[PDB]
Amino acid sequence: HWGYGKHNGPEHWHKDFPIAKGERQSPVDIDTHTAKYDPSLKPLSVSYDQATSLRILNNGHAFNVEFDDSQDAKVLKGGPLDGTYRLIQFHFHWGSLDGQGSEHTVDKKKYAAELHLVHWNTKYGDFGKAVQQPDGLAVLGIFLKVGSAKPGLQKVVDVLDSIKTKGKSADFTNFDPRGLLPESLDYWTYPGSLTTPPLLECVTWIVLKEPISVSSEQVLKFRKLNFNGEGEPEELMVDNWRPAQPLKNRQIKASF
Ligand SMILES: CN1CCN(NC(=S)Nc2ccc(S(N)(=O)=O)cc2)CC1
Ligand SMILES: [Zn+2]
Repeated sequence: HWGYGKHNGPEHWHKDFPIAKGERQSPVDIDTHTAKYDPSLKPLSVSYDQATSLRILNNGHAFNVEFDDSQDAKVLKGGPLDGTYRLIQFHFHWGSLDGQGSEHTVDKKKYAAELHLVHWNTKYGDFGKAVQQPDGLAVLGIFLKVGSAKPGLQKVVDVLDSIKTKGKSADFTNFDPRGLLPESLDYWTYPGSLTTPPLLECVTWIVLKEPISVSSEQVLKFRKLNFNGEGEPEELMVDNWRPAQPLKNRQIKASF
């Protein structure tokens, strides 16, 4: 029954998921002065023109926008990656206040939220097989700061009303994730894990340096969601982020 509360929060996860104290856990603080430019990095390729979203789901921890990954279309390639990774879902982590909410930090700076675009390595054939491989997943992480609105986000926030509580879902077709991307594809990369149980160490992290801006009004709508199911006492879905974990035997590489 893991969550983000006092009694079932990140400091508790290791009891059911001992890999919480592993060698390549996420997220991490990104120390910009220690990160090193890596010339071996190839150009990053974010090809989302043919993406087909299907649904949005409140899963009791976040909301996921799910994509039809039955065929190759929305893919991530290049950068640190070998091969082709298919987009399967995106979600956010966000805070109770604008000064916290991201998982990754940049010289210990917390952003108001963090977008995760989750992709799996098609050479393993299905997502389930991919999450048993050390190079199974690639997650493209994008910070959110509060300022001007992000027009490409508004459709997301406009449907949240209909998936307030855990287990609720709504149709969510024809959403274009290209509208969530910043101008620059400059990134940091390192090997890590899922940031929620079961914390599997299968992820290549690609974290963009340029945040996107969203409005106070847009993030306020995220904070009106519920962790709980329908009819249950309200627990606002806020602070669903895991803090920075030990870097251990890793180096963060910069694309720039
Ligand atoms: C048990 N089962 C394992 C598979 N899981 N599916 C997904 S897509 N999990 C997932 C969890 C966290 C991240 S994050 N936050 O690292 O991007 C990205 C993906 C669902 C639950
Ligand atoms: Zn995430």
